[PDB]
Amino acid sequence: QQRKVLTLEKEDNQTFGFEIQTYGLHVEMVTFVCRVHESSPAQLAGLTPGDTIASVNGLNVEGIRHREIVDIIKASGNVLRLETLYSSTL
Ligand SMILES: [Cl-]
Repeated sequence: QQRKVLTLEKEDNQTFGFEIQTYGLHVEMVTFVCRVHESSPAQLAGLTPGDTIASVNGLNVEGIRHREIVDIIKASGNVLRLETLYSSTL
């Protein structure tokens, strides 16, 4: 497991440019990044597909349901701080 805190920043008329899904693991909800659009605020901050989002602005989002994490991120405005968890095979 690697861990990295990212800070994403966008303009008002603009999305962060990533998508998430929430998996009910065996139930512990884990939310991870399923897509990141190229050259988006997300990409530039270092966000990568497969990253688990463990925290949003120091809120532990592990165990949180999908709708709440979406609302949390949307409530964050234009600055978003994500603790990511990831690893690579190679
Ligand atoms: Cl949405």
